[PDB]
Amino acid sequence: DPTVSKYNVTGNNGTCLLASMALQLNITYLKKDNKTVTRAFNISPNDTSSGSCGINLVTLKVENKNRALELQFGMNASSSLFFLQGVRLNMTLPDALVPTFSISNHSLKALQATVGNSYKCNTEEHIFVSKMLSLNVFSVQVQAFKVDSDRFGSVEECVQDG
Ligand SMILES: *[C@@H]1O[C@H](CO)[C@@H](O)[C@H](O)[C@H]1NC(C)=O
Ligand SMILES: *[C@@H]1O[C@H](CO)[C@@H](O)[C@H](O)[C@H]1NC(C)=O
Ligand SMILES: *[C@@H]1O[C@H](CO)[C@@H](O)[C@H](O)[C@H]1NC(C)=O
Ligand SMILES: *[C@@H]1O[C@H](CO)[C@@H](O)[C@H](O)[C@H]1NC(C)=O
Repeated sequence: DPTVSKYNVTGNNGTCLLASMALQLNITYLKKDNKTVTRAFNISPNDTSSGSCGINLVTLKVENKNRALELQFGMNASSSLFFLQGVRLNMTLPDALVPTFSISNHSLKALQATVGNSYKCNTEEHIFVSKMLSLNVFSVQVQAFKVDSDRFGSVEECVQDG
C-alpha cells in the first residue's frame, strides 16, 4: 500500500488545507522499445511538499527530482462545498519514448465535502485524470479552505466505507 502522509498548507488567513492521505499515480505509457507499460508511482513521505491558499483555489504540490504532482481544490460559495477540481503532473520517465511530459485535468470533482467538515474515505478511489493516468486515492482525510482551530472538522465519510 502507499504510505499515509500528512500535509498542512498555511497562508495569509492561516491553515487552508489539512490532509492525511495515501496517494498513487497509475500511468500507462509507451516505452522507447515501442511497447506499452503500466506502472504505479507512490507518493512518498519523502517527497517535498508545499502549497498555496486562496478563497477560490487551494493547491498542494508534492514533488521529487523526477516528478511533480499538484492537486487543486475548488469550492462553490453558493453551495459551501469544496472538492478536488484539478490535477497537474510533470514527470520524467527515463525509459519512455517521450521521457519528459505533463498530464493535466482541471475538470475534476472528487473528495467533495461540506465547507467546515472533512472528507474521509478508506476505500480506494481511482480518479480518472486522462486515458493514460489515474490518481489512486488509497485512503484520505482532507479539508480545504475553511479550517477551524487548526484541525479537521466533522467527518463526512464516503458511502463505500459502509
Ligand atoms: C483572506 O481573507 C480575506 C477576507 O476574507 C480574503 O479577501 C483573502 O482572499 C483571503 N486570503 C487567502 C489567502 O485566503
Ligand atoms: C510543470 O512545469 C512547468 C514548466 O516548468 C511549470 O510551469 C509547472 O508549474 C509545473 N507543474 C507542476 C505541477 O509543478
Ligand atoms: C454552485 O452552487 C449553486 C447553488 O447550489 C448552484 O446553482 C451552481 O450550479 C453550483 N455550481 C456548480 C459548478 O456546481
Ligand atoms: C477530465 O476528467 C473529467 C472527469 O472524469 C472527464 O469528464 C474529462 O473527459 C477528462 N478530460 C480529459 C482530457 O481526459
